[PDB]
Amino acid sequence: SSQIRQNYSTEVEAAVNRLVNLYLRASYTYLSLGFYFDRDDVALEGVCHFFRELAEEKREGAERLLKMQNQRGGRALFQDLQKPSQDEWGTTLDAMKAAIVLEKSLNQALLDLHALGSAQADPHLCDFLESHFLDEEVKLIKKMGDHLTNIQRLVGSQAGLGEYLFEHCTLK
Amino acid sequence: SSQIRQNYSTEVEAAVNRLVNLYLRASYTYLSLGFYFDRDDVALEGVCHFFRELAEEKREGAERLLKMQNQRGGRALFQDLQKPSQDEWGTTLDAMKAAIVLEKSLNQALLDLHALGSAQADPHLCDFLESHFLDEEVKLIKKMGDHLTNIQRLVGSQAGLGEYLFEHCTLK
Amino acid sequence: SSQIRQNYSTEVEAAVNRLVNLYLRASYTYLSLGFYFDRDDVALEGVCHFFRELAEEKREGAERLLKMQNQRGGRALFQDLQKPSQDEWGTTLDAMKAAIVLEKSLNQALLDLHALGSAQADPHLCDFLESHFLDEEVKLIKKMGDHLTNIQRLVGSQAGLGEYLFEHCTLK
Amino acid sequence: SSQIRQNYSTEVEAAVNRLVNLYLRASYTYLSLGFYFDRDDVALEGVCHFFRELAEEKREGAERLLKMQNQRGGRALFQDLQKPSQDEWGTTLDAMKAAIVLEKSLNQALLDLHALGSAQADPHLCDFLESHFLDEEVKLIKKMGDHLTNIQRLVGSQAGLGEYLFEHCTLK
Amino acid sequence: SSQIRQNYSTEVEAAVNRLVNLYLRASYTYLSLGFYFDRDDVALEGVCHFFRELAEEKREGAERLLKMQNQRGGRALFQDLQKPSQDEWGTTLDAMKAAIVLEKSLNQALLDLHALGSAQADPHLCDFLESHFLDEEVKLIKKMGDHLTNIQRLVGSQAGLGEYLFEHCTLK
Amino acid sequence: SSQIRQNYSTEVEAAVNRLVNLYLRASYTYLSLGFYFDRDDVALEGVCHFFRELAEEKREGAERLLKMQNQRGGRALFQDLQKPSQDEWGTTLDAMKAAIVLEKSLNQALLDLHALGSAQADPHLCDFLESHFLDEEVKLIKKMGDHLTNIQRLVGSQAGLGEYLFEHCTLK
Ligand SMILES: [Au+]
Ligand SMILES: [Au+]
Ligand SMILES: [Au+]
Ligand SMILES: [Au+]
Ligand SMILES: [Au+]
Ligand SMILES: [Au+]
Ligand SMILES: [Au+]
Ligand SMILES: [Au+]
Ligand SMILES: [Au+]
Ligand SMILES: [Au+]
Ligand SMILES: [Au+]
Ligand SMILES: [Au+]
Repeated sequence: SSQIRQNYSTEVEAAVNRLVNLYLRASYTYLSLGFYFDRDDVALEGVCHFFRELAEEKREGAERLLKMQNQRGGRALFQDLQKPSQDEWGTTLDAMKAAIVLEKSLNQALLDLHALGSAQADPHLCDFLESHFLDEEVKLIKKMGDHLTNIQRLVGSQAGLGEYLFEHCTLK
Repeated sequence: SSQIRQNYSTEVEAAVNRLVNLYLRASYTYLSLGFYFDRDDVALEGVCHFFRELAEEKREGAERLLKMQNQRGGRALFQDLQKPSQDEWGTTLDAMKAAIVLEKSLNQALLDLHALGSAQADPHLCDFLESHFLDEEVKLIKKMGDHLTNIQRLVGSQAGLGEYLFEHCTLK
Repeated sequence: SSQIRQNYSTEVEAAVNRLVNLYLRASYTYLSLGFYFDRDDVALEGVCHFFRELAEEKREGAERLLKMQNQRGGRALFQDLQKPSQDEWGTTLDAMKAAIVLEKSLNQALLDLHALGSAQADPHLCDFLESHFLDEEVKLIKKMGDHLTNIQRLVGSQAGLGEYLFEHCTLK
Repeated sequence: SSQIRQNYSTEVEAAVNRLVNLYLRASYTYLSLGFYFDRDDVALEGVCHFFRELAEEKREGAERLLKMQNQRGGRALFQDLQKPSQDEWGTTLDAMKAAIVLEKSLNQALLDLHALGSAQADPHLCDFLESHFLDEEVKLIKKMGDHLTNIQRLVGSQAGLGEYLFEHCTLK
Repeated sequence: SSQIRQNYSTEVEAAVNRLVNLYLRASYTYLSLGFYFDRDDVALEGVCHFFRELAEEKREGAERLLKMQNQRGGRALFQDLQKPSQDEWGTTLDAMKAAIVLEKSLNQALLDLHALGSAQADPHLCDFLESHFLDEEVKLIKKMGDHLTNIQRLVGSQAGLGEYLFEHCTLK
Repeated sequence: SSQIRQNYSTEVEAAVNRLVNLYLRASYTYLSLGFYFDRDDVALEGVCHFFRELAEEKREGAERLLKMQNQRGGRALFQDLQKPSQDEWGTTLDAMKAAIVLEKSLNQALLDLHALGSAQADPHLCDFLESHFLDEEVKLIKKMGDHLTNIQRLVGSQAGLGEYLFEHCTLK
């Protein structure tokens, strides 16, 4: 029986705890992605850094959700964090494809929780997601889509490689 | 068949991966401890901060182990991260008692892995633990022991409270 | 047969060497006091620091006496330094009571050596003690007396605790 | 009959002198590698610089061993420095493969001397190697392994070239 | 029954307390050496300063051992500090010879305690000695050996004096 | 068949490679000289530094010759570096006498290679030696000659010692 809780449904409280788990799982996935690219037999430092930075972003997302949970008088509950879906992550392309799948899953969970807060007439929750998460996900998915296009361009062809280099070295 | 691996036994490689899991589990435990103390019905911000800072230290420990794993040509393998042993953590005293138990478990795992690296004649591993982990654990356990003593002093008695305050307010 | 010695009696020379021993013994006592309060099961850092600072002051006193011994053409002679009277020092109150006893012993030895230098018509020695030691001891004994009063106030009672806090937190 | 020598076996003294020779030989090898890449018909300035910097590192390693030899009261003895194994060093790939072989040889000699100092109960020697040499070798071998992977990627294929460029030009 | 003590044998605890006594005794010896050289009939200020600086180093060594004792949950125990072996210390040469004997005794006690911590599988203790004491002793013994050589050179002969002066006044 | 080589005889190319060997051998000799003077039973730090600085100068000379070899389109070839002529180097005087012998040998090799480049009508080589090596050797041999004179003065006599000191301490 919380002294602060107001207009905060048990349904949202539970879904927030699930979303925390999903974000921490995503962080874990990215930690694994990051260290795979740091292997001596893989050795793509920029790819390693890109994923390790995402591990930190997803951890921060979970912590913001947990802070919000307490701000509303809900109770943080933590579950098993499942290990990432793969032990080795293939090429940059394979990894960036797995990343964009992961981000779309998070984005859909965000959208689901928003629809829940809408249905529960919880405008604080709706604003919280909109202001801290929904655009962050859109921007990130756009960037990953950009990357997948450039990765494919570069691995694909003479014409692709040349277009990339002209953009990178002349239009710089 | 790694191009860099030299004097790095499969036994150590595996134990390093287990130790990563233990550190990440400890980080998770501390995240849970931290957010428990941020609850409105608990509200000890300094205790929250103490534990959240430890969550970050234990995460950093795991990342240093993972970096080292790749430096030696071993292969990082990640497992399920089990949820913390409790959902609610009681008083500051209960929490600090659970923390020192956790730290002793980590310290013993460190000591076990050191004895393994000794037995495997792996001086790089031995030096790595000594230089980055063994003293950090001793210092932290000493600080927690200090804390448990002061917590007990303060909750215990008139005489205890007064000794604490004289130290804190006059000998300042 | 010293080329510099003038108006410096063998009685004073010997008493200076004894006083050096007493100061070094006091330093030793305070080193022991300091480290007792740094124990994890004692853990009063401010008390530890107060005593370790006194260990250094008493060492400096001995060195000033030794410098003076050579300035007058006397010969420094060192004896066994007896271990402190206790291995464990009890409460802050017990320790501060033992400290003020120790300081009074030093102060009386100073006063005795002054009376000796008076009787020997040795105004340099008399001035040396007055200017470097006698007021230092008075100031320190006053501070310790202040402390004993506040320690007793704080451990003693509700009324005592409250008077202390008002002084410390409002009249600040 | 040295006035300083303590706990320093003739076996270690001799092995230190051998290790000095090995380091100076490695320096010589790298000098040769460096100047090969500065030839007008080779002309890879970055490769030249990479090897000349290693020549200087290996020289510094020998000088640190020689300083330590005198610190322990051993006697530096110098032998013929054999010329490098090749007069011409092939491609960047051939050269980086020869470099990592050389580094593994040094690393194994370090490990052998550590095992010797262990067997001789010479903790100063063990600490010296650990603190100045063992991690330096691990880090360097990891970097060379990284390089071999990227060299092979780049010389190998369209897909390899593109992965490298995306890492280098976009994830920059 | 200490709340922090882990992997810290009674044998090491006791030997640490003995080593503290040895360091404090060495400090005492150096205090005596220092003041002997400040006598008007000796008057070698640089020699006085060299020894008084060593008195302070050996005191600091004891305090570091005592801090470590508490960090591990051991209990500092202090004994009688025996007076130095001599009341007068002869020439610079005699004094520097007594100093290097003293340092070798400390170094051997360090090595003995290291072998003990090895036998007790106490890697924290081993690392502590290696990182704070073993190299400090080697460096100091090397410097004293250097000094003994130069002292003997200078007191010995015309040729010795001239070699010293050329080094000091021209190669400066 | 070099694309840059012009007016660069095989005779000069070979002699340059020999001169590189001689310079590196001289560097090696000086490394040995330097560390001999750092022995605790020798302990002339200024003499050690003088020789170690020369080791670095002779290494730099070899590298400048190697750079020049490639600039002209010749091919660097390295041979065995023979160990120095002595393992122990005697007094400062003995060492400075061996140094000036070594320098005269280098100077004569320089002069021989200059006469060769003259005979081959190779003005670039002639200018290179003149501008980077011939005066450096003259200046160094003059300084060593100065030193030998002062060493002999100082070890020799009362009158010699006094002349040196007046120059050093008054005319300063
Ligand atoms: Au809403
Ligand atoms: Au909405
Ligand atoms: Au080891
Ligand atoms: Au070890
Ligand atoms: Au007087
Ligand atoms: Au008086
Ligand atoms: Au060892
Ligand atoms: Au070792
Ligand atoms: Au150990
Ligand atoms: Au050890
Ligand atoms: Au010419
Ligand atoms: Au010419």
